[PDB]
Amino acid sequence: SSFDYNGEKVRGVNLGGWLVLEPWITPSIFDAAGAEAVDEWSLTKILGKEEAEARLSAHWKSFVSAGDFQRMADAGLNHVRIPIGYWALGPLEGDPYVDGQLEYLDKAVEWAGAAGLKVLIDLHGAPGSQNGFDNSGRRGAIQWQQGDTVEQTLDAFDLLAERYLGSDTVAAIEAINEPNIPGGVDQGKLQEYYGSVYGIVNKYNAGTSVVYGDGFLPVESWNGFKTEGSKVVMDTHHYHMFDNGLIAMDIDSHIDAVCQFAHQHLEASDKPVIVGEWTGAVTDCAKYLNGKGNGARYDGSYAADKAIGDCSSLATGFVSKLSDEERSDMRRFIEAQLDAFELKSGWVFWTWKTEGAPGWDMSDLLEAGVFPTSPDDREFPKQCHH
Ligand SMILES: OC[C@H]1O[C@@H](O[C@H]2[C@H](O)[C@@H](O)[C@H](O)O[C@@H]2CO)[C@H](O)[C@@H](O)[C@@H]1O
Ligand SMILES: OC[C@H]1O[C@@H](O)[C@H](O)[C@@H](O)[C@@H]1O
Ligand SMILES: OC[C@H]1O[C@@H](O)[C@H](O)[C@@H](O)[C@@H]1O
Ligand code: NA
Repeated sequence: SSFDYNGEKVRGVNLGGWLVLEPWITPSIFDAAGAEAVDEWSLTKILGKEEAEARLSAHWKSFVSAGDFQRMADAGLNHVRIPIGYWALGPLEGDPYVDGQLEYLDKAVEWAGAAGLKVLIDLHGAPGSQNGFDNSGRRGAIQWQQGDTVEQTLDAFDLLAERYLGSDTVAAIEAINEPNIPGGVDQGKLQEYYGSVYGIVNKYNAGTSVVYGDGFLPVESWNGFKTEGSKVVMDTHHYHMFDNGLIAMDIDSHIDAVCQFAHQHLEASDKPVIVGEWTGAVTDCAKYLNGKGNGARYDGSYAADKAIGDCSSLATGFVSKLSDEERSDMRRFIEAQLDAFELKSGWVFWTWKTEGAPGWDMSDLLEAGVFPTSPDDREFPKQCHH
């Protein structure tokens, strides 16, 4: 009942890199700490607790203001998805992580409310790492579900729910970002964690929707699990640069793949489905996207046999430096995604703000006239239909 996921379209952005730092979103912060600083875990460990609190709190305070939220509303959005790590609820004994993020999430909920936006809180990192990505807090291993990690996840989730779910601004809360089933996360144990998260949400505020990631399975494979109308929302992430088939496509083929995704997957789900992450980029050229120290599929330097093209132009900077045809093709890709993802329950762009990652930065694309500001703001014919 906070938001009608069944009947109204989500139009959102992510605050990636804010309360869970990521090297590609703020490379300057990781590069200032040297070559071993490759994720939030290693960054805080290298700085130590005092200096980590100093540097990360300067970022938490400067990266987001009420003005960000006002600009999001002025762009036609109704949602903001906010990643937070388990360590924001108190680092475990021995973790290098610092806390303090809750003070800033508290401001976001107030600022979102003032701007007329809903907040979707996203538990983006779990003890042991649910995916092995740097964006979980610690790259290189999937240890979530070993030891007491799941109980520790539920302890953190419970504190987070207590603090926030009583606000009607917090319309929805996500169990865990990108639990990596193909990477070894056990689906049966994930479903048990999902059931416990639902129980937590309904202890405090039945009006708040529960959001479940598809775990990289087809989102329609979750049919028959917690099917409850507006109450339970699936979150699928749609990207064209992490797959060696999609990354080889031309712009027309990219647009075809987006419509095919909406028809085969979004329209096949028995629940509301948000595309809770997607972007304007069609390459993996952004500096450190595959991890600090790692290259790109697109130029043959990461997980690849051959270069498709060169990453010099798309690694860094802002879209004003590209050609008119490059900006035009990026907008065609974005409009196709807006229209395809609104066939089902809507969308949440990744991400609001970067240090310059062409096609990834909504605040950049909006100002450049690349990102549409309403469903009627279209420069190209509608590319996907019912
Ligand atoms: O999209 C699934 C795919 O991801 C690979 O990890 C990515 C991760 O998804 C991305 O979010 C992060 O920024 O970079 C890494 C490396 O590209 C993963 O290694 C694959 O096994 C998986 O198929
Ligand atoms: O690496 C690109 C993006 O991929 C998504 O799968 C993750 O949830 C983000 O945290 C990340 O920034
Ligand atoms: O690499 C991740 C991608 O792989 C494809 O199988 C899916 O269609 C996308 O939705 C997903 O983002
Ligand atoms: Na709520």
